Amino acid sequence: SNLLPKTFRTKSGKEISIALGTGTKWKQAQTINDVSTELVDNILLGLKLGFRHIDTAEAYNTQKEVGEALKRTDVPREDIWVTTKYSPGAYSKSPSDSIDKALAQLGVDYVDLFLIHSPFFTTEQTHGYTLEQAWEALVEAKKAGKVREIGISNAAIPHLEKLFAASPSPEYYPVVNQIEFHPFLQNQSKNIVRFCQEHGILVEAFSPLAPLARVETNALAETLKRLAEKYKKTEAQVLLRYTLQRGILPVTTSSKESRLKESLNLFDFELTDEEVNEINKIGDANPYRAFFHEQFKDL
Repeated sequence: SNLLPKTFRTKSGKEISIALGTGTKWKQAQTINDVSTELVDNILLGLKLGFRHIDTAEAYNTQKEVGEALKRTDVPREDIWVTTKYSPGAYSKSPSDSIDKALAQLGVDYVDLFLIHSPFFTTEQTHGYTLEQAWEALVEAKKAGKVREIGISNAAIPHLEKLFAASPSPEYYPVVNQIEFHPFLQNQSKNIVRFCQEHGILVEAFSPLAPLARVETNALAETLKRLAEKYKKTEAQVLLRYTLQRGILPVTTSSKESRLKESLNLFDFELTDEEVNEINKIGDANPYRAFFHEQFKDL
């Protein structure tokens, strides 16, 4: 579409949009639900405001909260895109056990998108699964209609290569790669964005507001302030819009009603080519990574 170089639709046929991520919820005991009211209310509110895409993960400890919101919302299941992720390091005995647990905690009979959370694991961590073998398990889940689309997070080119090779046919190729993306890290690994877009893999951005979360500021802060003031938006809105213009679907983790509304209201303005390039330039000139440093050092 004109939204994204690779797009998707909910079961009701509605094109996917910006994701409300749950964030991570630290908990002391891993075995129990420990359901956060604050989080359930935030997801319910996001849905009320017009979010139609929720992003969670086994590792975030927030699937049960998403499940509660899906039960209580008036928004039909089929109008909502639910993304979750297999944590390999692993609380589940297998990818298939992770998927069943996801269905259970989410209170759903299918998830829209199921991602391997990271390629950086051993078969000890997964209880006997290489990346390729875990992919084969995702392929099975898709065949059974437990999962609509399958993909990965934090994959570099050679990881994606392994997935293609593990796929019985092109129908089962990875179709999403959710990566750390923002101006200070426009390529989490070598040429990853252009590669994905060339190979029909939607890039999603996690932590797209990293520049704002950072304690340190550089010329980017002033650039974002100016653009926010120009367009009558916030710096966060400018970054989310920048991300969409790069052809990347952002996952944002907002918690206040005002911030939720702002995260949705991105389609009444655009950054000029000059401004996008301004952000690109200052960003590349000030590299900064927040995740998986040792894993990406050579990638």
